[PDB]
Amino acid sequence: MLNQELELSLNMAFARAREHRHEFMTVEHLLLALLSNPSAREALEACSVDLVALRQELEAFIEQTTPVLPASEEERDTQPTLSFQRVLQRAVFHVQSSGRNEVTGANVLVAIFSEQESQAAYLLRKHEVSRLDVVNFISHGT
Amino acid sequence: WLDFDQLDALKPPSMYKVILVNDDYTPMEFVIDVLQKFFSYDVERATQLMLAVHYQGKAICGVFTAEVAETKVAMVNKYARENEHPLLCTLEKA
Ligand SMILES: [Zn+2]
Repeated sequence: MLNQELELSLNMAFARAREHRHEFMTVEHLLLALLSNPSAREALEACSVDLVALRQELEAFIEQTTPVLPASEEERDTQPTLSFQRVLQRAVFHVQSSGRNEVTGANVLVAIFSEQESQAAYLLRKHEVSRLDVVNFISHGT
Repeated sequence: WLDFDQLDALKPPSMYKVILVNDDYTPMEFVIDVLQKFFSYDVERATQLMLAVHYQGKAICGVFTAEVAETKVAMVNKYARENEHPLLCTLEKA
């Protein structure tokens, strides 16, 4: 089960995207939302990430590269990218493969790294964060 | 709505060209439909791109991020499949 705080993050990310008329909800919308998700935010703070700079980089990339739906079309609305779907499925898989059920924003953060052609993964690695850094924080704290 | 349950040198990911390939069965009207529906082209430009697909064998519909390109390709191919046309949509590094 995706926990309450994760569900809140996902639903608000999707709503923001819909209000801006974005054709897609991306892994970058996802990472941007995780910055204010306690579980993922804590993990990133432990990795000494400049969250103000990462926020700006994500916001700039999202508005510049995400196509916007025409003002005259109500047959099709904001959809998740395949990459976004894979990240959620992977986070659930990783948690279940450890014999557990609760999925947090930190588990979703771990799963983002496997989308190697995503800008989100690139930015995380640019900020010196590795998949293992997050997993170590989840398992052992700071 | 969406159901979230059920649905060292470092370089940035590259951009991708989204391409429409020609075939002998897909009607010109459908190719134009696809260009307007999934790429937001007006009738004029959609018609020009359809002719390019027809005469050149292929045509670039747009350039997007790897993530967006992959999704657009799947959406177009799913739409062609639902309408029973062998219209092939692909992608390649820009
Ligand atoms: Zn936006």
